[PDB]
Amino acid sequence: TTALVCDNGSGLVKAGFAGDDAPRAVFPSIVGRPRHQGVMVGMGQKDSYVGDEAQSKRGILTLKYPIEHGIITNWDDMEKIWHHTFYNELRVAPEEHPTLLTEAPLNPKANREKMTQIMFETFNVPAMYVAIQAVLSLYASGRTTGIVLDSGDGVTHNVPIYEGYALPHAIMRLDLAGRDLTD
Amino acid sequence: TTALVCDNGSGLVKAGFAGDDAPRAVFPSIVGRPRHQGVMVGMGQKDSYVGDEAQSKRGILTLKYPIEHGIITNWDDMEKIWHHTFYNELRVAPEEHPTLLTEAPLNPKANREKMTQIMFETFNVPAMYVAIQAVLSLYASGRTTGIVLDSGDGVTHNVPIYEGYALPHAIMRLDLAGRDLTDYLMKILTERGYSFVTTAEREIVRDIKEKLCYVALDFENEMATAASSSSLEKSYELPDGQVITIGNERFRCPETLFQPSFIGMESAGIHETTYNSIMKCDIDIRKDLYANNVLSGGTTMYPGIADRMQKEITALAPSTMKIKIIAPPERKYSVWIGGSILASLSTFQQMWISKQEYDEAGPSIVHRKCF
Amino acid sequence: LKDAQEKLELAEKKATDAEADVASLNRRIQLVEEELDRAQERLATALQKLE
Amino acid sequence: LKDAQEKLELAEKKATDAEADVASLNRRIQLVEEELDRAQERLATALQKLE
Ligand SMILES: Nc1ncnc2c1ncn2[C@@H]1O[C@H](COP(=O)(O)OP(=O)(O)O)[C@@H](O)[C@H]1O
Ligand SMILES: Nc1ncnc2c1ncn2[C@@H]1O[C@H](COP(=O)(O)OP(=O)(O)O)[C@@H](O)[C@H]1O
Ligand SMILES: [Mg+2]
Ligand SMILES: [Mg+2]
Repeated sequence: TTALVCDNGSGLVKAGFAGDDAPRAVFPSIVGRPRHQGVMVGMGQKDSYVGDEAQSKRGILTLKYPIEHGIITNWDDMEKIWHHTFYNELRVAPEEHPTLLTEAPLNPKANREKMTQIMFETFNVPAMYVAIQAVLSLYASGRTTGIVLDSGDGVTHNVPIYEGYALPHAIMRLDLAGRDLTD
Repeated sequence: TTALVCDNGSGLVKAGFAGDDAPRAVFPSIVGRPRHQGVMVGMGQKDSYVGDEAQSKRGILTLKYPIEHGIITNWDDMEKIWHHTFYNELRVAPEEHPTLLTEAPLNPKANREKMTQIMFETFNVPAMYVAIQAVLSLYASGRTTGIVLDSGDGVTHNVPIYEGYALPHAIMRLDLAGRDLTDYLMKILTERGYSFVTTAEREIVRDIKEKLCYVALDFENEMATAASSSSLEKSYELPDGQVITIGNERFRCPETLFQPSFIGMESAGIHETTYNSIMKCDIDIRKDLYANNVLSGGTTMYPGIADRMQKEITALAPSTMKIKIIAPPERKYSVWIGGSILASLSTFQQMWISKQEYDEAGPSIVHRKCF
Repeated sequence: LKDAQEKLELAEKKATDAEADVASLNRRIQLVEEELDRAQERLATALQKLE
Repeated sequence: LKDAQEKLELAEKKATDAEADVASLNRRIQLVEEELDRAQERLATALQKLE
């Protein structure tokens, strides 16, 4: 079967089946509970709008990103985001598809372990693999050497690679990124 | 069984069974004791004529409304009005029917608590629910967003709603309404010689206001035109003859809505309190509120108001937004139609304040979860 | 009276007919205005895309 | 009745005035329908230019 190449990121979740050119569904990763009271009855008001739906009703929501700086600070919201990504934006049950998450360098271990535990227990995938976000960006350029500066929205990290041999002592991770520029 | 959708209002009580198009019985809410002595014996003279009966014997009565500005100031008279409404205009005993009253926003708590206590103790209804008069008017339009300006006869209030989530911090309640316009018209008619003083003649001035007055599109041009030509002077026949001619009093009476400085009120008109109510909302739902401005209530029936208000708001608002004013022809009964729709819903059937709940928590149950 | 009766009935029927006509025409004008505005929003989208 | 006679006459006149507004609303409906069709066409051409 085909593999699911998910990419959590921080600010935009990008996902799609392996072997294509562009991600199938790209949508902000925000989960916003309503904050006002609500008087219309039977309007079908949900308790949390996630993804791109909460960028249209954002006038009466309190959007809050579940990923602060690479690390994940709110596991329930992240689980909700993943569930939405699998079931509504791709409509493929995870029981029949391998997954390939991505993770920033130098992140806490507990984050990665919890990520794999969720993927194996809740969604019950057949097999998942976690890859460093810079090696992939080096794949896409068709190179095999080079030093890649991957300035995302959460964290900016700079992984040098030569001839396929990564240099673990030369990774410089800096926490300034798009969110701090927005602020 | 069926629910009773009563709507106390202030000036006209509108009631009827849930699920219809129009209220079954609409009649003024006035209770007038006789004031003269009375010499005929055995004529069967009662001590208080209520409802539409006192609009026919008003020549020898002293009519007095039991609801001043939304709030209820005379509880015995209001109880009498309710008793009449249930037993003579609908002829259905309240022991077998839920009731759905309506209440203006930002009203005193004691009024609402006393209302529920009366409905549960005196009339002994099975279950009653109190709803804000603007949400119903939004129901009737079939929308789910929009900012509704419900200019009744007692009080004008402006409740903005988005996606079903009401914004409690943006409700702008103003106490200028139809009654103050009647008093101001009665006060400016004296400039031609016609003096109306008695509380019975207030009804005649109200009829003049309803049948003749209109809202000018541009005030200064109309004031200049009425002062040169005579194409505006419309005449009207009093209940006894002696026709009167109304000149530029026609568009000066309802102009008070847009310039409350005429009756000495400080606040801004209904054209600017809507814009202020919008600007208090969040920055991302202002376009939808601009496009779905809803009018309701009786006093918004003046010929030519849906254009004056749109012109004013377009002047105030940013030039890019589209300003649209929804003015359905069934404006007067919009609140009651919305009340019927709400009472007819299946999802709403478990929100009533059941009597056993009131017995356990007292009248203060209304402020609780069952709002 | 009979003359008044017929006058009353005819005037009432004419009034109800005019009311129904104007109400339905109001609904129509609402619908066509919705057409116009929604089309205008499409116009704005297209303008942004082309620019 | 004389007053009922005047009332029925006034109500039928009101019906006729509502019919005059019925005519004006018909004109609005027709012109806005032209607008709707023109907007369909212009939106089609704008999207084509986008392509
Ligand atoms: N065209 C653009 N110009 C400038 N900044 C952009 C542009 N597109 C995205 N950004 C910034 O980049 C962020 C998205 O980064 P992204 O690569 O999606 O992060 P992640 O690595 O979490 O996927 C946004 O928050 C935005 O601030
Ligand atoms: N056709 C009309 N033209 C102008 N004013 C009207 C008209 N009908 C009613 N009004 C005014 O509106 C008032 C009735 O308002 P209403 O909506 O019944 O108040 P409530 O909200 O208490 O029911 C009357 O006192 C009258 O002054
Ligand atoms: Mg990234
Ligand atoms: Mg009202």
